Amino acid sequence: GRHMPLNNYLHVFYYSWYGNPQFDGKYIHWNHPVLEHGRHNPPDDIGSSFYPELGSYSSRDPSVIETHMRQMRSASIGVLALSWYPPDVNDENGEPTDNLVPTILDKAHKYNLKVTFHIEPYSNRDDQNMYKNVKYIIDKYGNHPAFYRYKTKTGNALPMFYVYDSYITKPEKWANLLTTSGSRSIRNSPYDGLFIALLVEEKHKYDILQSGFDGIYTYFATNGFTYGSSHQNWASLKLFCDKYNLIFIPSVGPGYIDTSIRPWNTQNTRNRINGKYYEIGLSAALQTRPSLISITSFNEWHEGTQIEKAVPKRTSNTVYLDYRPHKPGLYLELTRKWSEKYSKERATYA
Ligand code: NI
Repeated sequence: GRHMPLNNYLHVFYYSWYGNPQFDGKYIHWNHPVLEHGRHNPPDDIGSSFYPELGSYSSRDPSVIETHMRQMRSASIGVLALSWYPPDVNDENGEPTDNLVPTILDKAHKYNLKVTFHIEPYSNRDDQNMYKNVKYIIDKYGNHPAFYRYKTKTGNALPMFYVYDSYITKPEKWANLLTTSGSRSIRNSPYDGLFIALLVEEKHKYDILQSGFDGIYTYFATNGFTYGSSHQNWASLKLFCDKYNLIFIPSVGPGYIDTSIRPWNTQNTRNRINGKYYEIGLSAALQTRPSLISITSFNEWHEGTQIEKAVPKRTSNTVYLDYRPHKPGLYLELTRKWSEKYSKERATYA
């Protein structure tokens, strides 16, 4: 772009699992029926610490999706990594979110954005059904003009898959799918792609290599929650990734708070302090000179990691956190500033 340049190397983690009565005949993923002790239910008493400018919205409302794409466009975010479960599983307490992918791709395309996939730890996820599911994703969505591909050092452009909780499956199983020799190898097929493992522990570095993964990411917004999410380890991981031609993708967040659904977890709470926590993380990511940067999150409201517009709100039961004294778009604007800084700086790397 020009006065709105889209950073194609900036990815944001995006969730399509919210529902309300209007569009889904019910409230879905806005509170948690884990607190009977209800007079604590939407649209007023959502479980999230912050309150969305769009209300207790529906991910399938196309005006919502539009708005989301406008907001991501204003942050200069080129790519959303969409949370994905397969359409053939038990997991989702609702209608399968794979149903929305085609709309999300269309709306994404209006605004010149791209969609990549963030594969959730669905039930019995293993190498075998991952093969089926990777095929499904590429067959169904791979030719859509908004489908994301990343250009390798070669020039060869590939689909990307962030695999959340990748450590759950053993390296010998990953290797069946992700090494050339593997019995179910996607290598050199039209199903090939760049698979990015979620690194939690230092130990995982070596497992990840062994497995045949093409990159690593860190996910968690709380600096210090894991070895991977701790900024002080990022230089070291970057070094390791460069040594072995892995794509290092640090994940930066604006803060963290989930005490609504986990009252005991105040240790992992990180106050936003008017954007400074965000800027500290962004800064530490840029310092590694990374090939990509990921943002946790566009709209993970339950973990309090969202950059999506939030508004002040008080009810009889709840006073929500908010972005005062700044505007609901504070994090979109901070993201734009740091995106531009990242475009400029990246153009100078090897
Ligand atoms: Ni313009």
